[PDB]
Amino acid sequence: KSIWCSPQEIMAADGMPGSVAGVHYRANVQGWTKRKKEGVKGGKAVEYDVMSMPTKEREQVIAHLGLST
DNA sequence: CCTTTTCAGTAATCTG
DNA sequence: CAGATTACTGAAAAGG
Repeated sequence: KSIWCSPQEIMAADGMPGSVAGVHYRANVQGWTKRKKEGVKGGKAVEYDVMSMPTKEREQVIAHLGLST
């Protein structure tokens, strides 16, 4: 299985830069997987695999998301 | 390592 | 249908 989120959801997670572009930073540098969205205008909108973010970061996102078990 | 600004394309949306 | 606009991000650069 896997999960995906929009930069605004991740950038809002602790441990994350805190800026839409900041996310793209680690994204290309770390090589985050990305699901290209479509229903969103511009079509440039793409989510990133939270299951691919640093283990520590995942907890920030999973906790920011409130998923966990 | 992070922050912020500008640039550009298309995508969907709205009307007569 | 036709024309037109707005709206949405992504990308890069520079500096502390």
